Amino acid sequence: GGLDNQIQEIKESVELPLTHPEYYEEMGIKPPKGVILYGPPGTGKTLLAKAVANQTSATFLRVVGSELIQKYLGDGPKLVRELFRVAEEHAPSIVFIDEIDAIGTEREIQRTMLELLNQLDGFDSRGDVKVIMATNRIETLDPALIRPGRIDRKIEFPLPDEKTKKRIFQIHTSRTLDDLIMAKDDLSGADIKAICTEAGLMALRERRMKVTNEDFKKSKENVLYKK
Amino acid sequence: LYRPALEELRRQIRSSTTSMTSVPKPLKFLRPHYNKRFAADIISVLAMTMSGERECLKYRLVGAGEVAKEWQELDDAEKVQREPLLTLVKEIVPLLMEIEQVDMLEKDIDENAYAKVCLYLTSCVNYVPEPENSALLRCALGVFRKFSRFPEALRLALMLNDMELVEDIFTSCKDVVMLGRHGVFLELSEDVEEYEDLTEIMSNVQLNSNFLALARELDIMEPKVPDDIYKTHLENNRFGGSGSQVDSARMNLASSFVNGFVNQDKLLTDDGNKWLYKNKDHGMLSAAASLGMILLWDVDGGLTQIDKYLYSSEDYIKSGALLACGIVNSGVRNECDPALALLSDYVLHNSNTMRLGSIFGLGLAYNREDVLTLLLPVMGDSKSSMEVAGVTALACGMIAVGSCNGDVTSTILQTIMEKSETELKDTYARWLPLGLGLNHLGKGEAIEAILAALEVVSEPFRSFANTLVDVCAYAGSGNVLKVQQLLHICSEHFDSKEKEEDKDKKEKKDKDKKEAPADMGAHQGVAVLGIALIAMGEEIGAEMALRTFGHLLRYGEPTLRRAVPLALALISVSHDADPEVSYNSIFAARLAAMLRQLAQYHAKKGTLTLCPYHSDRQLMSQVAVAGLLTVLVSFL
Repeated sequence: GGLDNQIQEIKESVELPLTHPEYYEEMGIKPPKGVILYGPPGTGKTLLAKAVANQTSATFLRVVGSELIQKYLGDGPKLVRELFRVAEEHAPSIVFIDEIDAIGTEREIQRTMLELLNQLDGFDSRGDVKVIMATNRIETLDPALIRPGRIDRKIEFPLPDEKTKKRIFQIHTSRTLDDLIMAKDDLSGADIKAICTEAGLMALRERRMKVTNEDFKKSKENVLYKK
Repeated sequence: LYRPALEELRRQIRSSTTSMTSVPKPLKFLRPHYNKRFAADIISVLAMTMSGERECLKYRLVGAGEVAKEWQELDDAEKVQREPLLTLVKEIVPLLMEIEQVDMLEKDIDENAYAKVCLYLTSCVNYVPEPENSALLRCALGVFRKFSRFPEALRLALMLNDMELVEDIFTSCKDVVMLGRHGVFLELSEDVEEYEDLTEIMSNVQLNSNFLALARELDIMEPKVPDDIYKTHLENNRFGGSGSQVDSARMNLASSFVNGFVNQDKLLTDDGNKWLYKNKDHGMLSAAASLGMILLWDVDGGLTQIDKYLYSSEDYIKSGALLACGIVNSGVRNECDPALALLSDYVLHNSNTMRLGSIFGLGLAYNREDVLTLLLPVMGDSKSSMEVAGVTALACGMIAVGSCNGDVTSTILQTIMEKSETELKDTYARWLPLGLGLNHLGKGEAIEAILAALEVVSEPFRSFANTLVDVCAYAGSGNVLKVQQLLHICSEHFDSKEKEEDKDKKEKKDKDKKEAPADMGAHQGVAVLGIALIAMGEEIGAEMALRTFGHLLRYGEPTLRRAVPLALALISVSHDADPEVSYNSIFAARLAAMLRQLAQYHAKKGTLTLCPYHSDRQLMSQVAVAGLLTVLVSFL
């Protein structure tokens, strides 16, 4: 809600390959770099909702975090080369990487991430697949990732904490604002879609959609106490 | 003295703990006498399960008046309780349903109609047998005739195929006056029988001639063509590109399909000359009928456009021009005589290919007896050309679709006796069951499958004809005996009755698509993979279908690699060009190239759409069939 310009700009951004073939093969752009995203809220659903436009008509691939690397001996970039060869044999796909927080949870991360940086640039392969990287804090990445990695476009997602919460909260009350624009510290599409989906199914349960402030603070207390 | 109290207590405890038959006896012997919680319980749930097991045990045991009086007591009692879709569907299995519906359908129209007719129509075509579905059609003709929402009664005319329904809906829909739309799907919904009976009683009077103007080939197309030219804007890079990368005299045939398939721009149609002269004879027929397939309107313009190719110096030009005259129209019937007169040659003449295009095109334009008496020397000629009896059997078959319980007349008896006359060129024994089964179409209780099982049973040729009669004899009902019989005979040694008899899956369970995905792909016979590929069909194309096209797409046999893009582009009308790019990655023979360009251009229970693909099921032959494969009418 409200982030329509950024989602249509990232829509046109991620909708160049596999679509509009009359100019993609005649002009000759073919960028083998992809985009790199991030967000202070994160939670995977905002960035997954920004890069989710590729999932309409395509084959999706998801690799979240380097946890599968740190849970084993120093194998290093061999699994990255396995994803590179299976991505070469599976060119019509999208390489989506999310939650790059290896330091937010040391010298080896810099060298396997430097090898991932060099191999990610496509020094030995032309335009074959799109690579999308996503993290939470942009300050956690090393400065070596600036020139090779971020070459196409980066997004500046602002955290208002008093505008988007008022918009979405106004959408919920459309069917006492400082308590929820001040108490909450993170939002995404899965919250409005979650409590609105189960709110519609519950409205199918009791056949009325009346929402009282005490029942809404109880349903909020369920999610607050759940975490 | 007060024995109903002891009987009510006895049935109350026996119904309280456990019982299957002893519960309704104190009630049928009690003669019950003398909005609350107690009444809603002892009526709703105790009379629901009580009358459910008594009406079930009496419906399955004997086959009185007590069950009728108690069943009507539950009818009115549930009319007071007003809980639908449970007591109704429970009281379906015990006509009783007719007087029940007309006894209940007074106030609730959309609840019982939408809910009861929706879930009871789906469960009625799924599980309920036909002799009760006819009661659904007649009682639904009653309660829907007295109520609103005419188009569902028009569906009752699609299933009943009766003329009193369309007459009553024409005077009741005419008394209260959109118009061109219900004319469009009014002519699309009606079959060959009820539009000729409709056009004969209405061509008799119609009292205003307006539905006569509508129920022709003028008002189903007069809104379409100008709107299809105006509201749609197609680019020319497809006619120029797909019309530019053609060569090898077969990709140019794929370009004859590019010209043939229309549905705005007409540049590739009139792109100079020599496009038909450089092509072959089969491409002369296909390209000669393409100008007829692009002009299904403007009779005055179609005549002055196709007239140039009439009686030309080449035989296939004028024969394909008569085929074009048969494709452009279906209600003009003014081009019959010039082609019909010269047909009597009997050995070898231009009027044999003009018999192909003219009998086929006239079959597309059409219990007609004069054209069949003229087709008597055609069936008696028995020319070596397969397409003579091809378009003849398909012609009379498409004329005889939707008959009243079929017929065993001397038409199909004559083509069966002359079929068994000479057992040569088995393709005749393959395309004659086309017209046979098309004549079998429209039956509800015909024993013609058993009659063919008595007379037709012979060597596996007419046994393949017999199992084709079994294919067209099982359009769909509650007949799970044909599902276990299907699994039983599915393992036959004959490698064609599996293909067709198992190919019937796309027609038998065409409505309930949840059961259509089966383990046919997990087998090892290429023919079975073809049975699944044909079983895909032409529906909305969910992700499971394309999931099957992922494994079925990559195959080495040219019959399946050629057959996969047709169903791939028919089941999906950014998934249009990406699978075609996959075909470009697989291929980059001639047939796969012509068919992949076909899909490149055309990628972007009605008998008219379910008939013209069983002839496409025999594409694994010479290019002679390709001259008739391009003029299919299943394209909307």
